[PDB]
Amino acid sequence: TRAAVTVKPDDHRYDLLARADNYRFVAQPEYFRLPYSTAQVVEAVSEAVAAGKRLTVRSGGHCGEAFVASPDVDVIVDLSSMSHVGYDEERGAFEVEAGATVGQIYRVLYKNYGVTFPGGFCMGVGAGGHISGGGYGPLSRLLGLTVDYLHAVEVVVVDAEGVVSTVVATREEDDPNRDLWWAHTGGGGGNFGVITRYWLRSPDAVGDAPEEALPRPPASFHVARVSWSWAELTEADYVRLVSNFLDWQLRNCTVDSPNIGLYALLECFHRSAGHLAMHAQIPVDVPDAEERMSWFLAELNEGVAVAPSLTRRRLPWLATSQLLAIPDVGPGAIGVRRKVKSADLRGPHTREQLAAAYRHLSRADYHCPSAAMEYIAYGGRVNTVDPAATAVPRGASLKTFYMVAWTDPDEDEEHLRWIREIYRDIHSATGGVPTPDEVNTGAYINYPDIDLADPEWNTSGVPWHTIYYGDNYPRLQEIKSRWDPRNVFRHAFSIRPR
Amino acid sequence: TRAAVTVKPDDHRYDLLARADNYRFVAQPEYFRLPYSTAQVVEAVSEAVAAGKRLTVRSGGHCGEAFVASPDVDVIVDLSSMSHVGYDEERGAFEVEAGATVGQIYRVLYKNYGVTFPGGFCMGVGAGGHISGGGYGPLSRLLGLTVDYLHAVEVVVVDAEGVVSTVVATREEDDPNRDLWWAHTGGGGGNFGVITRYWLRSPDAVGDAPEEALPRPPASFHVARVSWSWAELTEADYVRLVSNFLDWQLRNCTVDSPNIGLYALLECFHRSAGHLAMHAQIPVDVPDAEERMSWFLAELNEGVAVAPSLTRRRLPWLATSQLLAIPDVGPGAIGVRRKVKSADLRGPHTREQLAAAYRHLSRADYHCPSAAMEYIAYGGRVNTVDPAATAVPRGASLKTFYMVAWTDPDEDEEHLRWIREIYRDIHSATGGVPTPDEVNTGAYINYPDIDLADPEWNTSGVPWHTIYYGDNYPRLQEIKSRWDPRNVFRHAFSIRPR
Ligand SMILES: *Cc1cc2c(nc3c(=O)[nH]c(=O)nc-3n2C[C@H](O)[C@H](O)[C@H](O)COP(=O)(O)OP(=O)(O)OC[C@H]2O[C@@H](n3cnc4c(N)ncnc43)[C@H](O)[C@@H]2O)c(*)c1C
Ligand SMILES: *Cc1cc2c(nc3c(=O)[nH]c(=O)nc-3n2C[C@H](O)[C@H](O)[C@H](O)COP(=O)(O)OP(=O)(O)OC[C@H]2O[C@@H](n3cnc4c(N)ncnc43)[C@H](O)[C@@H]2O)c(*)c1C
Repeated sequence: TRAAVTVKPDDHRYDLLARADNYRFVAQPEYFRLPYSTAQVVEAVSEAVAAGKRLTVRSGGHCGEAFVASPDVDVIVDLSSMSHVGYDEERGAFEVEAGATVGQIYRVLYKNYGVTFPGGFCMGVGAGGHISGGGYGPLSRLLGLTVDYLHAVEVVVVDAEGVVSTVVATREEDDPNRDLWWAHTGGGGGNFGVITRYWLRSPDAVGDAPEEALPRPPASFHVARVSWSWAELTEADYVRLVSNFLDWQLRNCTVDSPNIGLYALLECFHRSAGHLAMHAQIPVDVPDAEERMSWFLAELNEGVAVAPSLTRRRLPWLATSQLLAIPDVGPGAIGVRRKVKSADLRGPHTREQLAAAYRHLSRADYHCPSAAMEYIAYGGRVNTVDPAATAVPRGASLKTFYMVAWTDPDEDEEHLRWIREIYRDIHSATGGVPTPDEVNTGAYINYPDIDLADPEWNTSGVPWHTIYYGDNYPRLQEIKSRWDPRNVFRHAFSIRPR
Repeated sequence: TRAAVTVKPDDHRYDLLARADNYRFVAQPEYFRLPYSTAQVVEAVSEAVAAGKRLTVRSGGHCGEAFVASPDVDVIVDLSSMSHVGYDEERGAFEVEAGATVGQIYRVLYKNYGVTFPGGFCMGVGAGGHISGGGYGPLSRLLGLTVDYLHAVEVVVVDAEGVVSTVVATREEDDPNRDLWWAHTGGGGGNFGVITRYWLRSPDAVGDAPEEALPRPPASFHVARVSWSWAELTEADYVRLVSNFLDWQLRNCTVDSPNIGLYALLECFHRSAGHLAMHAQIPVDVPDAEERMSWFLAELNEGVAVAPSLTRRRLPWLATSQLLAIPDVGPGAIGVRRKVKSADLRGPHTREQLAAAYRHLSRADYHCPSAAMEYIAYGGRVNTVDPAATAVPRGASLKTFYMVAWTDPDEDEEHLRWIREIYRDIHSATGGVPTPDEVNTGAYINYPDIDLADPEWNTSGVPWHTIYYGDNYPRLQEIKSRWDPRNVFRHAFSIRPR
């Protein structure tokens, strides 16, 4: 029963609320509204619609682009005081308010019930944007995607006459709003309405105890953390190491691999970081787990002159996950300007692509220790659901991620140049982007990159929405037109009505 | 309420619960109990008391010693599921459950009400251990200590016949249980009973809106982050630089100073880290704030050959707090073995003390980039209260902290040896410890060091409890004897009964 908070520019809170994970994008709304209940979210939306104010929602503030914080946004509804996480006995499902962050969700579900779901590895990421986009992370090979556990979603929606209401859309075959549910299984945030809460549960959960409503993770993991110095690293070294990584991953990316429990992430930093790094984990209860880690690490070095430094240890699951998570505070999180890009794979990068990568990663006229591209193990259980049943593209065996991070606004041009040119040269056979084909599956909507709609950087002729949604876009457009006929919810990459 | 959770070794959660911030201490109780309400805490305690079991409580798990996780502890009550933070209209105060962490508390208080209290800069620290010890942090010069806002505390206590009850003790002069309240304003955790929740408010708050019930921090700060290269450092530069810092701080540590708003921390890492580092901040609204920071930075450099690297920027308060905060995840936070020590000053270290420090900080036969001593600005508003009114020692102008962090158990001996020897040598004129005198004021109970009770390291004849509690120890023993007559709550540094 606390009234919703309104923060105008004369309130000291305004400048803080204007800043989220990417300091490139400082919001300047008329006001921020912090509601405490779904009813208050309806009130906020209804006010903005009545006066034609442009409204966007913020949950965790992790957007890679200015979708929330665009200068033309008049009202930001910030859901960070709606962060409740708990078992909803009536639905047999864990209720997660949109303002809950992934770090907090995991701690609560694990300690109280012993359960988890396969969401990302960054602590401050909001449920609101994360889940609707097709959340994944380190347990996805074993458990699938977050949306594989999406039982129901509560959404504040706006009809053609501007009347604002709340609907609960569920997974059930007879649900008349099942289309709205489907759109939230990969359609991405900022598109259909304000998500106020999600409900999560295994579709085949046994009984009705919470301890059975979501999967139990493996109890403990063998963890390896590895690094290769840049000092003596040569193009030959780099290209063989990455090719060995992709080789091994592509042989081991299905539920049939006895190595499917093994997850690894290869972080190819720019030379100025001093090392390439990898982390890997495998559950203790996999047949011959410790040796499987050894086999994998051996194959990696086979044909590589740089010997990696290597630390190996055993940890409980939640510690493993926290050890690898990205902090939401400290110099890596706060006051940081960023640019991210994304491209997903179902076959290897060629020798030529990797040498192109090398040129930019080894470039000595550039200095940015945070500049990197990453190769992220994927597949497994992600790829054995019926793909039609959710909106997220499936078929990638492996994900790639590029990022640069800096603090000085004066260096914007060089960091943006660096990342744009590396991504372009890697995809220079396919118009500078990962056009869905035999090798590329496209890109991930939770790492949006407006350069994909920029004819200077995308010369492929393939539109941004095909890269992010494949064949699912026309269905998303139909649902959008049904549920947001006035196009209240929009941004540079929002689903365009027909 | 959901029934309290019981976790025995057959549950996958047990190995996770056994580990907290310091991996040197792995607990092995009969069970962990995770209660959800005061009544469930009473029940947990009443069980343990009945059968004579040794019980300890964990909130955030940041204890620097094995007070919670001793091998002889039979039951650990983990309060991490009691983390509510909210305004309590009936008391006109903010209610904070013991298991709320400080990072969380700040975010809730600030975004919802625009207020804060001066607690520490580490994200995962639990209210439960933190407040009762006299928590401080970067705003303490301006706002005082956390315990300067302690309106009331709810504690589960055990009488002489072993009957368990709950009491609320308040700061009001006529409160029959004001002694219990006073004990929680510096007496420290694990002593008097199980703290279930705290209430916070300014003693002179206007009216009863929550926006007035705690102080508003400054809206924004100028921040300076400085580093000096170890490759360029000599002994004489080190001695002069630290001397410059101490002199400036000791001229500027009272509320009378026009620089009182400037807070700075100097981290003197071991050579293997590659640099000394300092962060400083001053509110933007202080008269001539930007210039005051320049004046300060110039004084540090006078007579010092090494030029430091420096970045300066302006940030909102919560952002500057988060920029400097220590993460609760990532490699620095998880799976780490640690040893900490503490020494507080009201006068400067001598030149010989500083060359003794240089000797251990440049020692090339040691390697640990996490090893450091720190000098932490303090005083101001902390020292303008009636000191009798709380249990915390007051009088320090400046705090110092020593830490070594590592991961391999094989290295324990050399890290423990390094921190013990540096601290002993720095304090060799006073038997290896900061005996309260004209320069030392003692040490902080929230960085406990069992070496102060070890006659091999403490040769001063001054007992651990004098060093941590000043002259307040016998009054605390009297309160202990009244409120925990059976000595149910104890650990190596617990208040001993009269
Ligand atoms: C910053 C960051 C992002 C990460 C990280 N690691 C990830 C991982 O391991 N797996 C992943 O699957 N994704 C990872 N990501 C990407 C994040 O998933 C995306 O950045 C999410 O979109 C972020 O969600 P959120 O934090 O809520 O970001 P916002 O900026 O608030 O909103 C994003 C987008 O979605 C809309 N939106 C937010 N909230 C709602 C609600 N309630 N209803 C409708 N729409 C909403 C916004 O308007 C905006 O358009 C690791 C790191 C460090
Ligand atoms: C790890 C860490 C500690 C820090 C950090 N920064 C601090 C700062 O900026 N200012 C400070 O003033 N203190 C800082 N500290 C030190 C912490 O204040 C102490 O380490 C606290 O004691 C931590 O409290 P908590 O996280 O709750 O630790 P526990 O290990 O659970 O318990 C400590 C101690 O207290 C007893 N206790 C806990 N909970 C209760 C309740 N509810 N009732 C009674 N007694 C309780 C325990 O049994 C144990 O004896 C920065 C960092 C990174």
